[PDB]
Amino acid sequence: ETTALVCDNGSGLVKAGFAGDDAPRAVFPSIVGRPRHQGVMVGMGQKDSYVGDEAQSKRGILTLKYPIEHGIITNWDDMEKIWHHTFYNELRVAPEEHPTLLTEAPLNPKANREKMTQIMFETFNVPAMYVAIQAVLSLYASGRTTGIVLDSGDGVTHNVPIYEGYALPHAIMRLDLAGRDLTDYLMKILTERGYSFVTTAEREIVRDIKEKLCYVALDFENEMATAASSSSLEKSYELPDGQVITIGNERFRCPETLFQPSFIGMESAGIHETTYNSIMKCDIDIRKDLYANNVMSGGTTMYPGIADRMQKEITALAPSTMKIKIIAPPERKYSVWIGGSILASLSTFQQMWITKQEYDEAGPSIVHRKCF
Amino acid sequence: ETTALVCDNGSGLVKAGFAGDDAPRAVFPSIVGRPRHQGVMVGMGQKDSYVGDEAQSKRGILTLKYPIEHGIITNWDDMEKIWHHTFYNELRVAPEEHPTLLTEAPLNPKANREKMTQIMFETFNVPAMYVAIQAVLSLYASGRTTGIVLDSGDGVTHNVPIYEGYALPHAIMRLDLAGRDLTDYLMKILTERGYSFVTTAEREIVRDIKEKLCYVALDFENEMATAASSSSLEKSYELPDGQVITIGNERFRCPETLFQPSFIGMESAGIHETTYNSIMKCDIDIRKDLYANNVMSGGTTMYPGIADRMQKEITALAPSTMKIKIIAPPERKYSVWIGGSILASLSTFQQMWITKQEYDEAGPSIVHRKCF
Amino acid sequence: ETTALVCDNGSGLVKAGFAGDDAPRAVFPSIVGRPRHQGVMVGMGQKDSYVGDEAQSKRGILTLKYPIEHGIITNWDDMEKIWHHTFYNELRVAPEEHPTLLTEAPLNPKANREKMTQIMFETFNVPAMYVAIQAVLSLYASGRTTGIVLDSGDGVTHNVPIYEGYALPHAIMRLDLAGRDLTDYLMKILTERGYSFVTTAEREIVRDIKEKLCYVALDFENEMATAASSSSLEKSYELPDGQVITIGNERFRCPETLFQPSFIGMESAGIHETTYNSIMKCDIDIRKDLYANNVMSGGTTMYPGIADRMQKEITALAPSTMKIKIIAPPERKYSVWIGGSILASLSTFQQMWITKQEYDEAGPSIVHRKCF
Ligand SMILES: Nc1ncnc2c1ncn2[C@@H]1O[C@H](COP(=O)(O)OP(=O)(O)O)[C@@H](O)[C@H]1O
Ligand SMILES: Nc1ncnc2c1ncn2[C@@H]1O[C@H](COP(=O)(O)OP(=O)(O)O)[C@@H](O)[C@H]1O
Ligand SMILES: Nc1ncnc2c1ncn2[C@@H]1O[C@H](COP(=O)(O)OP(=O)(O)O)[C@@H](O)[C@H]1O
Ligand SMILES: [Mg+2]
Ligand SMILES: [Mg+2]
Ligand SMILES: [Mg+2]
Repeated sequence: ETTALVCDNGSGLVKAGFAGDDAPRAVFPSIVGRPRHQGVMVGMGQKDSYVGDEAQSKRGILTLKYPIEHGIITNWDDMEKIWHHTFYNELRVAPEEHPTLLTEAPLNPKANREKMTQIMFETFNVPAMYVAIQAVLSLYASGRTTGIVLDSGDGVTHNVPIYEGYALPHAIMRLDLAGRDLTDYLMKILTERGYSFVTTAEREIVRDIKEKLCYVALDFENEMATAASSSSLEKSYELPDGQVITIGNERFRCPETLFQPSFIGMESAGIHETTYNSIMKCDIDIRKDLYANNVMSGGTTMYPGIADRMQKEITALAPSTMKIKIIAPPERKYSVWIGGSILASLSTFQQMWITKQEYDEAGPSIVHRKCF
Repeated sequence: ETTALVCDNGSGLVKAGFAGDDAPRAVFPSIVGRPRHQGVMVGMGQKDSYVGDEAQSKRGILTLKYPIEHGIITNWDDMEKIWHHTFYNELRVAPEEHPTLLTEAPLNPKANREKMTQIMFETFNVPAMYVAIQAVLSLYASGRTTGIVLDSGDGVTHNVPIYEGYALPHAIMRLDLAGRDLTDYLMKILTERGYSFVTTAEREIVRDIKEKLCYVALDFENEMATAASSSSLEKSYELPDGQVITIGNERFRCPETLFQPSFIGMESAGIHETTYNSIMKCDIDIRKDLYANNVMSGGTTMYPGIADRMQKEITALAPSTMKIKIIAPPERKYSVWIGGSILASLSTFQQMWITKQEYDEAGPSIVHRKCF
Repeated sequence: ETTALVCDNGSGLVKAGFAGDDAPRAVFPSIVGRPRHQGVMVGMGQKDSYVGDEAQSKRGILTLKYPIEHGIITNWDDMEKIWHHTFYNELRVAPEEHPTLLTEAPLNPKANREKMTQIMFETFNVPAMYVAIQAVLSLYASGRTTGIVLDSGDGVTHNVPIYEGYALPHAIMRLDLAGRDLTDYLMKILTERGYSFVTTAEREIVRDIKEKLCYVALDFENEMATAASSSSLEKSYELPDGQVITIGNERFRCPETLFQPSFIGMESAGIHETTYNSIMKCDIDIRKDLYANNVMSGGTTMYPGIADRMQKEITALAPSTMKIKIIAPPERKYSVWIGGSILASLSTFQQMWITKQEYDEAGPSIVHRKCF
């Protein structure tokens, strides 16, 4: 095929474009927004739903919903709006002409992948499609055939060990804590300095505070003490409406939830201990090359100082007789998409698409025998 | 010592008294009022501020300011008048002798608790003090150690899940909608029957209408349809000056803003979905016992029919396989003060006070290590 | 003496009682749990650690730890709590007074048996004690002196060939796969139907889903084809909180990990191949009588159909010329404790105890010369 789509149908943000390009043609919020107020002006574009950057622009009059929660599509009537928008509004393709790579977290419900397959063949009529694991696509962007990938988006953090191009599915870890839970935790702790952000539209203002100002502190208890001898670690943000909020230790106490999940009251290992536990579930001879090829992917891996702390923490867990290396590239915000754009372009991948002809003789249950 | 004080300095109404008493010694509006008109009579007790029942009595010539908004003290020089009035006028104590239990809503600004601590030790010179969460105190009055507490006052509604004595602070919810927002909404919908209530003194008249006549409809659309075949659900109230107002569906459409916050334009879950979401944020093993111990507290829970509406709605959200029970005691107007009167009286609590000697070696920051 | 104790301190279930009783006096989870949330109800039985049925009862607010992993005591400070609980809280004996039969898996670390001896003689001051192999104790409960015991608990599966009362230790097999690995795989594969169990208390919900509903298929690929023409093999289970989960092929696909360990990603023989390998490591004359006397033991041997799958699988490996019989008593859940109660009650065993004198002249190293 000349061109195929790769759609990274992520939680919170969707990345889309053509296989063989080096970056997404489109990136926009994975949001559908609906009016919450009385419409009074006739003779106007009174539209019953907005999606992506349209919903983000009009958000003061909208309730904003994400159809994807924790990497699982929880609203299919609105996920069809996000895929319709993706194909017809800023890729501006005919889906009937282009096969599509699609993207999923490990350990998802099987019904998610089946219903994602059924919609692509029966609503969008694609020639062929395939659903790929986000952490396998991250090694394609990095150019590896071995590494443990820590992929962390808006809804899920997951670890996938790979060695010599074989995955270890018994050692895959999933953690329902990534960018949305950090945004919600920042809304919670910003209340303690006096700022109430409570609506779905204000949740997007706090996501921008988090992205602009938050960081991961190399030693948290020393940083907490450094912020008690105050004013040096503080920054300020200017809200829509032009009011300013000053922000202090909540600037690094927020991303620490990744390393201390008990801040959001959940009982789990932190992301450093989840990467270590996943390496220690692997066969002993591969562990040396996994510690040396520790790949980071996805937007929740974009905090300043997170790779320095991930190296510090895996180095304290692992035996000191060997070298941990953290491979967090500057474009890792898109490595799942870039690696899907590599996979969908390979000549040896063109045999692996599920085709329309192969779906309509096997039903949506085809997707489990033909995809990892 | 034989007595501590306990003060529930809530929005709208202060409750004050001695630890181990059965009910508050003093209960009065959390109001300061100042003359809005020209004094002309020389040779009189002409006075620059009135507080509590003196403000409420003289209100026809006053502008009334509540110094607490949404559970946050917004006017500290008037809050010092309210604590001065509390201690010296109708408790008629000397704060220098009595340690005082104070009370706060969850998810408050930290500056509120610090400045309240500072006033208690540096302005009122108390021997010791503590700040307790209003919903944690409500279980002591109820005699539970497990339950989800809906507390709803004049300024704030909040849900605190507790199991076997442990709070789950991830599952705590705060909603900035309670009895003041329902008074302001009743003022607004009374305009549509042709009564204009607009001054701060008239807000008290509409608060008295809300207290005497309003109730929660068990099924709102059936009660709207009932009141449209009118005159059966209508009641009358006699204003000061003796003019009678007749009031109809606005009588139950006011309390319905607790279940439908969109009536006052705010995008949030009603008190039933806020309680159910707080139970569902808790660990799966405790939910069965939170549903059976759903405790209601504060004056905004005093409406006729709210326990029945709230049981009906949590029963519709919960799985049909188990028994929701709602514990709305008749003294729940005071269950925060009654609970604080138990707590301050316990022998095993006497280690927990912040003492003056421990404050003046740690500053007002002490209240974040000794209090929840 | 009148009575010894016998304590089968297994992984995740501790069985305890007196020699000559017909069944364990006490059975409880081999668990210690500590609070993970914040204590707010002052003046109550708040406590820093719960053990056994207290921990299993309060588990919604606790993180639950097992101090035995794969038959090895990994946390001695919490194993001392379990032995203290066993003796004082529901045997309610004086350990100073009764000699104790303890129990162990074969091919354990020698430090496990030494430290277990040292704790018994110095923390619990016992008169005398012994450590017996769980599989040898399973033959006493069966009335045999020859058989091969397949014992499978929570932590470890092991085969021990015995002929005319002599063990063949070169033919002993150990397999660090049993009931916990099956629970942890059921948590993994329930995720693919959309139920996410992840906390240490949700591991106890998935353990009951496994115990109530899981079973062993006689022909796995035929049962998989039977569950694909669905609904006949599905069952439903009600969780705490009253939600119901339906479960289908994951019902028999969980126990198949015993026959296909590659499901949990480990390279090993199944329990049938391990039993056949253990028989084939024995001398050629004894094999006829081992095939006729396969003894099932421990709780992971309790699935419906496991004895029929096991007899079908050993019959396919063994020569067709001779009788495979598998002996699977309904009391096999306790046969290690039952046969420990027999051993501890024999008049000929009363000279085989390690005594306090014989320990305190030889150190904890005494246990290697006097036990198996
Ligand atoms: N510079 C940044 N710092 C912190 N967080 C970021 C940054 N950029 C993006 N994010 C967060 O990454 C999350 C989603 O990124 P992405 O990797 O696209 O996830 P998904 O694949 O689920 O769409 C968002 O919640 C966003 O807040
Ligand atoms: N019988 C009643 N019916 C309806 N509302 C009431 C009743 N009694 C009191 N209220 C309302 O309760 C609110 C405050 O009660 P309270 O629980 O003391 O709150 P706070 O703790 O904020 O002072 C007031 O706004 C008042 O209007
Ligand atoms: N009826 C049953 N079906 C399946 N598994 C069971 C059943 N009863 C108990 N088990 C499992 O047996 C395991 C432990 O049993 P037990 O033989 O006491 O082991 P241990 O000796 O290690 O305590 C537990 O993991 C439990 O889940
Ligand atoms: Mg992603
Ligand atoms: Mg109150
Ligand atoms: Mg056992």
